[PDB]
Amino acid sequence: RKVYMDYNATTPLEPEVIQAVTEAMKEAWGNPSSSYVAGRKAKDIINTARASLAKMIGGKPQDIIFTSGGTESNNLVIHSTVRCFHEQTRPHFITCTVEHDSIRLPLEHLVEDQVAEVTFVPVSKVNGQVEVEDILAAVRPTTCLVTIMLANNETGVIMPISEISRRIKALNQIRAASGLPRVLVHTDAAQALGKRRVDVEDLGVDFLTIVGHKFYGPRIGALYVRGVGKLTPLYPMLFGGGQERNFRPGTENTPMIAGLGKAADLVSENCETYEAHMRDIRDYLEERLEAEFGKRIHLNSRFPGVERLPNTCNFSIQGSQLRGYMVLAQCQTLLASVGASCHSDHEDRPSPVLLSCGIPVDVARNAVRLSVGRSTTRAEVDLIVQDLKQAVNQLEGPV
Amino acid sequence: RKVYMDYNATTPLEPEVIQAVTEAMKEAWGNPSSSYVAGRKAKDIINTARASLAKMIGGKPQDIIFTSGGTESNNLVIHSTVRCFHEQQTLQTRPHFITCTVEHDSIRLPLEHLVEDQVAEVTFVPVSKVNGQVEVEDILAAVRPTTCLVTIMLANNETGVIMPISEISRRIKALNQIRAASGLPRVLVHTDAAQALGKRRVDVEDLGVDFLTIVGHKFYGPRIGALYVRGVGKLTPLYPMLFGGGQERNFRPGTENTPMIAGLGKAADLVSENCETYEAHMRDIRDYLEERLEAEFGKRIHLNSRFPGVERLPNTCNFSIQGSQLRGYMVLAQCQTLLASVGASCHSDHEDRPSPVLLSCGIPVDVARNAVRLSVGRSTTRAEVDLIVQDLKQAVNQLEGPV
Ligand SMILES: *Cc1c(COP(=O)(O)O)cnc(C)c1O
Ligand SMILES: *Cc1c(COP(=O)(O)O)cnc(C)c1O
Repeated sequence: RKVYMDYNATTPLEPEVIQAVTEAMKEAWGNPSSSYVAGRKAKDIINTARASLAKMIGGKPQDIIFTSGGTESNNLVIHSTVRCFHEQTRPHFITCTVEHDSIRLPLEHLVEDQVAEVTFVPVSKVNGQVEVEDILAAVRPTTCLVTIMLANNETGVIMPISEISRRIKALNQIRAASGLPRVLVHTDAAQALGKRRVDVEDLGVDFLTIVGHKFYGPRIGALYVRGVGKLTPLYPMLFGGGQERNFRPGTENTPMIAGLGKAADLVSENCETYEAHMRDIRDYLEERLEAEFGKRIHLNSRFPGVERLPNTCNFSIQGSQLRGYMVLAQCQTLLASVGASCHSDHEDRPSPVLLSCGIPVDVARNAVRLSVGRSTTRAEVDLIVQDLKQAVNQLEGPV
Repeated sequence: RKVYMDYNATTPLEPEVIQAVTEAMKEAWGNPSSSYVAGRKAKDIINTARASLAKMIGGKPQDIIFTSGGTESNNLVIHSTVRCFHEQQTLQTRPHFITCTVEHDSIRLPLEHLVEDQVAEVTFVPVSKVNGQVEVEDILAAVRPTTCLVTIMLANNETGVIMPISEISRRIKALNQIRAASGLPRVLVHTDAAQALGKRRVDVEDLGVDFLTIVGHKFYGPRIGALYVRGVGKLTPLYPMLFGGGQERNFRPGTENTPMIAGLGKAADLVSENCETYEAHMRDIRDYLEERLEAEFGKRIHLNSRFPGVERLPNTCNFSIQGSQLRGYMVLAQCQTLLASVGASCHSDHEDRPSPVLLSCGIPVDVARNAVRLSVGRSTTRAEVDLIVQDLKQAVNQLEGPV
């Protein structure tokens, strides 16, 4: 046995989800657009999953659009916002400096191409959180969208989405006084789902990104769009056959949708359970890491007075020989990462997100991200703490 | 009890494909970008599938980019072309595209959108009203100084007619030498091969194309797809529509759907190993079907997939039985065994407007209004053909009988 502690990179599929995908491949294989029963059958599994996703986040079914994953969902909100601005001088966006590559790069690309302007608001180097005032201060007459991740994938810090939406709703009243349209709010909730409750009315957002493989579901995803086509405009990236009410054309992937729906049902039924278990194992892990390493360890996810994911513990051990990727190379049991899985090609570099959060360069170079899951046990925490002790001995030696 | 004859709309998964998706879900669930053995094993399934797709089309693994399906592949080539024309100019005004009038919605609509938004110009070349085929000389005659992409489907989904892709590529290759001499941009060629894969040999060296769309669910694979780009990064550029984590060499970012890719690769392996058997089986069944339809309906039937001098898919038989009461959707509604369609699946929401594709092909409206598309598959038998010819006779009688 290896001990997996990289659930923020991806999650295995729950057996009920594997079953739903398999059943659908075999039994609901018809084109969902087809007029005969074989078609109507797959369409029913898709409608049921649409309702499952909406229930998971406290929304309505018609507010859910299925996509190929979180990258597409995030690019779609951004693309749609540009088109909306042109159907209403460049559109302006507000986001923060620790967003996932699928929010940061499409925005950097719009800037390079001179299509839009973007303020990448820095996060507080004190609490690793973006500050609401900095967002509000960045609004311009051409600002069209605020996009801020619900939870950070490397630190686990929760951003104040609710407060941002509330304050942006107020500003929107005054903006209308000057005939200016509304600033909308999107949150990338990839890392919050199945780890803490997510409710769109509580968050106040107009768009929200859902990523299946972060909550034991298949590698597809969706986009919540508040009262889509009525309350909130959505302009497509793709053109074709009319599926997803023309917001996302292409023959629907029924099996993946069935599994995302089943995965969503498990989050609706058990989210608090998953949360409590993750918290229990993560706090135990931090207790053990401090007990074994003392003043040599730094807990990079424990920013003062801010909420954080229940399962995440990003940490560093003091020492020149303890660069994160070298510590993990020496471990024999633990499976973890030094940052985003998609950043695995530059692991010898300190995480720019940790740098953005005010973590010193020498501390960031040594960072390892442990993210626990629904099955993780205290016996497993003990095994990887022991593994980390031997790895640190091999590299830094005794101190 | 039912007999499926709508394989051009979608195909069931072969058992081996299902097994491949299922094992991959259980055993290769790791993030392919991860630096530990869990992530390297999924990357390996992904690598093997990429070679499977390349072998199926006569190409090389590095020239295959996984996508979410045919719609994305098609939209991606069009988007990349716009970006490419612009990068070339900057590095040095609207790009021009040539297509035909019977393409799938995922090629026609993105192009129409480009014209509405004044981003590109596009010539929608009409197919021949004699042979339902777009003609090489008409495509060549539509070439402009700013033409940069010709995109023509290899096979039409409604009629089954094969377009002259190889000759189009050969003629464009000769034309490109003349454009280079004067400094004009080269014209690239893409073919949407959705309906040809698994039904006839598809070889990119024979076809001469620069891009080719692959759609899994048309060849008994999962609902994802791929895009072939010739010599990507060396002979042909590919500018992404999506931005993110670096997957698919940044041409198509996002964590890879390993199970779907596994299924797609296994589906491609079956095509590579058995395409000739599938093709010949389909042709025998479809030709028996046309014989039987003519034997039963005589001069009342019109075979709409029998154009002169052109090749067609081996499994497709679009037909109309004459009569005011035999509109396609009405015939199928009375059928008790046959499962087929009146046109493409995505046009199901307007089963009563006579097919624009058939009208473009010269089929008169009285015949087009009554068209039904039968498309047979790997498992279809001659006995099943007889069951549905009987089903059709019964349906026709109900429709024309007492009130
Ligand atoms: C099926 C098909 C496609 C792809 O459509 P999807 O709904 O994305 O699977 C593209 N072109 C043709 C001609 C097709 O038949
Ligand atoms: C996983 C994740 C995504 C989605 O990435 P994909 O590779 O498309 O699954 C988006 N945002 C965040 C914060 C994530 O952690």
